[PDB]
Amino acid sequence: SVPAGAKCRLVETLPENMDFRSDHLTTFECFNEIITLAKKYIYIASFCCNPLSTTRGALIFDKLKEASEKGIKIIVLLDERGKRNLGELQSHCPDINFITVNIDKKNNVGLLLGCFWVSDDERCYVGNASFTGGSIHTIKTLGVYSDYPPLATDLRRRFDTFKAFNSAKNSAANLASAAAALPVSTAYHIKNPIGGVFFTDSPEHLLGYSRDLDTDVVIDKLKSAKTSIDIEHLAIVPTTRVDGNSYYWPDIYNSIIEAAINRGVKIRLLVGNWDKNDVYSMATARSLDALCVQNDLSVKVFTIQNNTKLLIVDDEYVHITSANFDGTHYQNHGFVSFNSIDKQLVSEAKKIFERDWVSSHSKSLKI
Amino acid sequence: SVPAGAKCRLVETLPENMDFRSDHLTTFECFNEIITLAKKYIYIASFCCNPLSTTRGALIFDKLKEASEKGIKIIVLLDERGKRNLGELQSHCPDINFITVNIDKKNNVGLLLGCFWVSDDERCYVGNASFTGGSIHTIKTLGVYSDYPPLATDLRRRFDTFKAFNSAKNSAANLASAAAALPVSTAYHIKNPIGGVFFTDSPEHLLGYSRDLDTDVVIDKLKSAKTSIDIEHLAIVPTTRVDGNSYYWPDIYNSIIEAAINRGVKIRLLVGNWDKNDVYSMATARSLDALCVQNDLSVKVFTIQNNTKLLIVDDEYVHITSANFDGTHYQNHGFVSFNSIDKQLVSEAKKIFERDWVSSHSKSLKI
Ligand SMILES: Cc1cc(C(=O)NNC(=O)c2ccncc2)ccc1Cl
Repeated sequence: SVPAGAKCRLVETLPENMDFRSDHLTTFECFNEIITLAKKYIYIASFCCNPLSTTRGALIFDKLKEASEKGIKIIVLLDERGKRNLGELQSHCPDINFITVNIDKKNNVGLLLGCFWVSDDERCYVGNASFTGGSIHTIKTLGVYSDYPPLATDLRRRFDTFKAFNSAKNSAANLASAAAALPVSTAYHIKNPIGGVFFTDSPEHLLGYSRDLDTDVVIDKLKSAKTSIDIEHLAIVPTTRVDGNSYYWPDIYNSIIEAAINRGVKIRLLVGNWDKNDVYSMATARSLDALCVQNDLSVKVFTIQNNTKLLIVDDEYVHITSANFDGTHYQNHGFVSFNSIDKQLVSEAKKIFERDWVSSHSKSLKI
Repeated sequence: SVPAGAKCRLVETLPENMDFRSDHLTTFECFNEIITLAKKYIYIASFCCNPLSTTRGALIFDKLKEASEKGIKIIVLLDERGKRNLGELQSHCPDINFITVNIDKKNNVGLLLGCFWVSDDERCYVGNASFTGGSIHTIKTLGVYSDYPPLATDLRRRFDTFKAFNSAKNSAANLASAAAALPVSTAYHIKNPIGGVFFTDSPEHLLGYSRDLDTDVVIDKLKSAKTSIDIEHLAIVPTTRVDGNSYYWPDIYNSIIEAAINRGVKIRLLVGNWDKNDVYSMATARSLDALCVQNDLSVKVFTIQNNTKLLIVDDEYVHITSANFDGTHYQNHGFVSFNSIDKQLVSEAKKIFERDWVSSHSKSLKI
């Protein structure tokens, strides 16, 4: 028999200067446990790589260095735009294989936002705590850890898909025929979850035929809401800025508004503060300001460094990712997202969101 | 050979108290010409019917009374909600057959917004000038008249489709089998226009299999814009209020924003003023206010009674209707809409929109 929740437990980074308290696992302890119990390999994937920025990050980097010295195959995937600290990394860990990934060389827009660890096809972590010192010590982060071998292997498959886009030599990022020969596989999705847990993936041109797009899954879970929608992301402006041009993408925006006005769903949005000079952010703010007073909608803003990307639907579905709900991310960036329906795990996630909502760092929206 | 523009000419109602001037045909003269040249029948369809409110409307009603007395079959279709003045109408014209229409008895939401005349399968008018004294004398209106027999017959087919929904006795508004036996036909659509002119129809459950939905046509013409979008409607709030519940429908709203931000289309919106107590209208206003200053978008408001529903795309497509661009109308109401691509007719429509844009009644948007 399979376990309920797939042996998944919540992990988060709560700095000392912040009032966030919980009995759950910390990202520091999580990475320590992943490295200690490692016997075959440790695969890590994120955007940037700079663990030495804080103390705990340096400690994790030292433990990983010891693991690589003992014979463990360490492979670290980071986007080619986080290539600044690369010369700093290889100088400290010559046995760790660092690989620059460019998942989109057609237009140079897609970015690698894996932000997950997998070890021995037995242990795994997935969240918004990248392999940096801030995401481990000073930046509040959220994610999930599991010692369930099948889930860890299904995440290792995503790591395999992402590794093939290395820049050096012909690979899936250079040749079309070699990229077409990528066994893009998945063992569990929304049509066949394991222990009430599955992985969604992004972007669309990297799914193959089996994997499920995170965009469609999130939009469906938002359109199928009946009771409550609780979102803690950075910002939900329907317009991003790619290069020097504004890009309009209101899919999640309009789905949430459809939930709020037509279906009257109690929605609470905890987002990061915005620049007063950005007219798009101010337009979004004053648009939601007239909707909070008309329908059952609440909005709070935070100013702290928080990478948390949490979605909770009807106290029955939970969705934790490393990408933010916007156009650029769900249209070009490549990432993996944890989705669960286990009532216990969703209840713990609801507890975390309730703690964050009434936190002192969550001031009410004022315009 | 077929004529260019399908013998169509612009018709409009410009009151004396307003500064609108044009050499085009007036709605009063248009109805006079339709009634005078009538030899077989005169079919009229609108929402409400109250011509005696003004002088010119009473004159048109008297001419129609004379036509009915001479033996012309006069049938007037009005929605069952405009049934107040019914006893006033039949008392003055006993020979005119007035019919109450309820196109939606399932939920009692759909309303008859035909707003067109057809005579002898030879002459026809279609616009936003209903069969009322205001739409002929005191309310600025817009529409098109044509003495082209095929176009008039294709509009008479729409009149036939709408007539079958009479309330008294079993008909297309009472029985399902009798409604299924409605020869819902059309001779021209966007895939086979005549002289660069075609009719779009609404709602979706009244199209059959041949007619084209006005919603899809308008959304496609807005998404396929490259140069300019000029809209003169009442309001473009993505939220209406049906009964005592708000209904969110941002399809046209989001298509226009997609045209403005992503494609940078120069868009000028001439809409009617809104209530300061309506939070949805204020939200829409302050949303567009931050977009006019960022992209090439301009907004002006008018306070006069104007039923004009004009859309102009790239100085190549023109769309004149009686319904307003919103959710309730294009989701439940039943109407017919004129669409043309003839460069001469679209140029005249652009002239009319330019005259209205710089008019004194068009004050710049201020918040
Ligand atoms: C491009 C953009 C578009 C919007 C937008 O679409 N605002 N519109 C409403 O918020 C609304 C108004 C009335 N009814 C329902 C919703 C907001 C911000 C931004 Cl940057």
